[PDB]
Amino acid sequence: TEEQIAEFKEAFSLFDKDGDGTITTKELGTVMRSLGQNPTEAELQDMINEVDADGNGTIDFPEFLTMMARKMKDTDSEEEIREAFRVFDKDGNGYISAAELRHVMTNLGEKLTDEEVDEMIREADIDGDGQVNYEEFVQMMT
Amino acid sequence: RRKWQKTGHAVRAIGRLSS
Ligand SMILES: [Ca+2]
Ligand SMILES: [Ca+2]
Ligand SMILES: [Ca+2]
Ligand SMILES: [Ca+2]
Repeated sequence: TEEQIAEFKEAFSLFDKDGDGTITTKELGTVMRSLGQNPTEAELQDMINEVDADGNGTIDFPEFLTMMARKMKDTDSEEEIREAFRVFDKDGNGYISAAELRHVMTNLGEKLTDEEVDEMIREADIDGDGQVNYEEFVQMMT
Repeated sequence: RRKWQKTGHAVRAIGRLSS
């Protein structure tokens, strides 16, 4: 329903710098660059033109949504989790903090109040150590 | 939910096209 529509739009708007509805290689690279390591154009195009359903070379909203909302080909759903985890965990120890959280959300472009940060980590963290491990993450991101 | 999930639908989409 609409709740997923909103949640994929917020996700899209996380990418989409200039709000026409098409995420370009420019914008995509700007994202990557913001996170840390920075590919070139060609390499952001390989990413784009895989999904691309028209053949225009920017990823559009029903192309974003059909990639994320449906299932995959192989077993790669296991690897999305992993890589989501390795984007969050900057150290690579197995445990996400409040600060790593803040870092990625900085990088994507949320300007959080520290309430929202707390509200977020306390909803992730099951036990009560205040760090998100893999099993707490799987429970979150299905 | 919603601030994790936006990021999560986001970040997976990085992971999968990359890896
Ligand atoms: Ca755009
Ligand atoms: Ca397209
Ligand atoms: Ca860590
Ligand atoms: Ca924990």
